[PDB]
Amino acid sequence: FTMDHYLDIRLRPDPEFPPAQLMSVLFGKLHQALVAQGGDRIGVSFPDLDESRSRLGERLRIHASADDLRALLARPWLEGLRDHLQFGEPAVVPHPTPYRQVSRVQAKSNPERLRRRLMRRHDLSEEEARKRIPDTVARALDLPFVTLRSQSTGQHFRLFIRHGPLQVTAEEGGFTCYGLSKGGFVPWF
Amino acid sequence: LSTASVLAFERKLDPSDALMSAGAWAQRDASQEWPAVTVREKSQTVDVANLPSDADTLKVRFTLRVLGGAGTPSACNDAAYRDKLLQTVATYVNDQGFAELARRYAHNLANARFLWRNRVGAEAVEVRINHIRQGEVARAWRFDALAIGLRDFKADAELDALAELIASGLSGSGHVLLEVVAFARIGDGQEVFPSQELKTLYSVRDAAAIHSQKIGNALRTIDTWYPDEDGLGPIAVEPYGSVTSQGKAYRQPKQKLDFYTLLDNWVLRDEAPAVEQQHYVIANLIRGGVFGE
Repeated sequence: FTMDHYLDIRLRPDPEFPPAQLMSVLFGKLHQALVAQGGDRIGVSFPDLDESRSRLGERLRIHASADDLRALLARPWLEGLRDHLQFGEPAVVPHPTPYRQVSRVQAKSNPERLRRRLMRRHDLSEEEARKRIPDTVARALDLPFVTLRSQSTGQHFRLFIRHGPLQVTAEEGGFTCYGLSKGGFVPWF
Repeated sequence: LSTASVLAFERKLDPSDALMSAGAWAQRDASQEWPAVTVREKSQTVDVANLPSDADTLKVRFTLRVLGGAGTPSACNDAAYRDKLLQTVATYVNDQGFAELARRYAHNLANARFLWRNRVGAEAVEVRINHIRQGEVARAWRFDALAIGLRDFKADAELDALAELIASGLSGSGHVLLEVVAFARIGDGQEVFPSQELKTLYSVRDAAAIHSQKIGNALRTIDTWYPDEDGLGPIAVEPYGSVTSQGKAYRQPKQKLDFYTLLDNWVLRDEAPAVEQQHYVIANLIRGGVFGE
């Protein structure tokens, strides 16, 4: 009733398995696919496949109702792989209630950028640009890693995804997707 | 009676270092003056090899010799073990010749698996294999590398013709040298993935390239007869068939499906099944290695 279709993809094993890079190419091809389609009406999740909360799953599930799904990256609208997945076909969802959330976050682990932005913003001096308020004392960080090289005009990002409150508490009908490529309230298993 | 103390199998299916060069799609015909991609450095500091900004297509190129006479070892210590090994490979090819292994090698040359990381994000790959007879093109192929799968082995006329040519080279009935050139649509200014050295990418003469052993590892992934659950697919034929990046070792010697137990049963006491493990042990000695006491 929220977005009632799912694709239980299973990335097969392969003697080349950089998971950051496999999910990088997959999420990047998905980015290309949905910016070619166009629309803030799509869902993406990652079911309970992260055993620890360090790794990330070897699976995926896309949540678009009928038309965006069948027209977007699917059996039509080429993936360009069709061999490394051998995936299936979607169908209607059951009735769970884990409160349905996923999230994107990014942190700061390179104060060179911040000091350079200070130097650029109002022509800061080197001594204060060195000790006004960097975070040289401690380097923040985030656990779940995916690489996702730049869509264009850039270089290797390192994107972080935190599963939101997945509590068996309630449910609500909210927006379709936040960010750009990531649904909002999404059914979870 | 026993195995020799030293046993050395020389390499068959001899590859070269795959020289890489950028270019544009729909210019694959006159692709001889194409500029080779070089390695640059950036910010401790690492190396990176991209394409030029006016090039949306990578082209790798390597020459593959196939040798033939794969059951003849280059070093032994007793004549009786060499005679028994020659008899076992001879009755292997007299029961069935190189028809399954040559078909799977023609598959691994058809789908561009020697594109290791460059294949997985490619829009369209075309492989061109030219059989160089004297110094010119005798037979030329043009394979859709993405239409031919990585885990399923199709049937085709041109692919079985390439399988027959690799079979004729592997039996010894002809000299086979193949110029293999793969055009992969990756994109304008995208990143290629050459073989990394001891982060320093490998180069020859101001030109980023893939190692010869990485190309030899990629066209060797034909092993589909092993006690795994269905879903892994083909792996490369190493003895104690390993994936060291995954940290797992299929055909570990507690299970009786490794190369050494199947060899010392298939030779010293005449024990192997009909089609599968014979193909595995013959492909493993096609790879070559150091065996013994």
